[PDB]
Amino acid sequence: PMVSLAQVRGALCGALLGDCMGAEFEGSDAVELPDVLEFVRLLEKEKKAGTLFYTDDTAMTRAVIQSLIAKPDFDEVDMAKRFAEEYKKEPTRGYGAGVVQVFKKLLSPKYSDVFQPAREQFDGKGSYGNGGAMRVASIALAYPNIQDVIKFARRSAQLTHASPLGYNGAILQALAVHFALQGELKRDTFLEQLIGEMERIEKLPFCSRLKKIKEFLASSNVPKADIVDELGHGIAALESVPTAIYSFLHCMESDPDIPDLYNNLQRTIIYSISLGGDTDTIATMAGAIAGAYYGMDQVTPSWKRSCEAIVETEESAVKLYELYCKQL
Ligand SMILES: CO[C@H]1O[C@H](COP(=O)(O)OP(=O)(O)OC[C@H]2O[C@@H](n3cnc4c(N)ncnc43)[C@H](O)[C@@H]2O)[C@@H](O)[C@H]1O
Ligand SMILES: [Mg+2]
Ligand SMILES: [Mg+2]
Repeated sequence: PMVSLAQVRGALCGALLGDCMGAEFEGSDAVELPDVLEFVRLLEKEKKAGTLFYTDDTAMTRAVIQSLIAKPDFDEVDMAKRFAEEYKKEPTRGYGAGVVQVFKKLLSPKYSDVFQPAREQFDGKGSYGNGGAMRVASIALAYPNIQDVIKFARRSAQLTHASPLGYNGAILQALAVHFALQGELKRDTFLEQLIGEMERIEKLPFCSRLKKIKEFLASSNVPKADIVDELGHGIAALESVPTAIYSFLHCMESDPDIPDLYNNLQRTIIYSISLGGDTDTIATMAGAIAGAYYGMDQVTPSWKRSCEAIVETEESAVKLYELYCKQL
């Protein structure tokens, strides 16, 4: 049962890789698997280290981590402060057009309720973007109890994403990492775990997305086009978090298009990015799930050395592991 440092480090490094590599194709509407496979080859031969920069996905991931270390019992005010101060420090990391206002509002003295800026988004409807899920992995790595994972995924997500679609997307991504983490579950048990939890929480949309995943996994050679059409590859959590989960699950086996000299974590990241659209966020999420599942053994030296801040990430993984051991 017990989660290893290799799993915590794997998840965080998987998350970093997915963001840094996915970022190179973000928003390019026609992205082809051939471009990704050529990208990876170039990457492996780069002489200089640290050439791939992380984006807001990692900036927000680090703020989550720093809040949990400072306030292990979960302090949404501390976390809110860290999101806003990181934005203020490095505003060009690639934040969504909507979420900038929450950070600007949190930095002002006008709000005492840290959830209120998020409540105000889109004419009071709140954001359904995937920004809550892109950064949420560390909750499942820090809190062994699945209920803490659910409630803290929601509250952390709700700092910016007040639509149920946003925060239920965050809960689902946290759950996927949570269940990926405990053992090496089989595809069917993992999905059964996920379908069961989301039924309770719903996020209805996400539940039926999980059903579509079951169907797809029961087929072979499903074209990208069917996955993009049915699961999505968009900015919305509904159109990215299930897609991240599918990429992970699919790449548990050989994909005929990806050379099988790439390991599962590499395949997952490669496959994820090939879906196009919001490539940095879908890959960071799929990479977190795969990293938690397969661990650091599949985070290869040549891949990880190419990301900005890999060392700080590895360090932060050690501190997350120590805080996971404190909760046991
Ligand atoms: C560079 O890629 C970055 O954006 C990705 C997402 O990040 P985010 O979710 O943190 O940001 P935001 O909360 O701003 O929602 C993002 C955008 O979704 C749209 N939108 C959402 N709900 C909406 C709603 N109810 N009505 C109308 N429009 C809505 C808006 O166009 C909004 O501007 C991530 O991959 C990140 O790095
Ligand atoms: Mg990004
Ligand atoms: Mg993005």
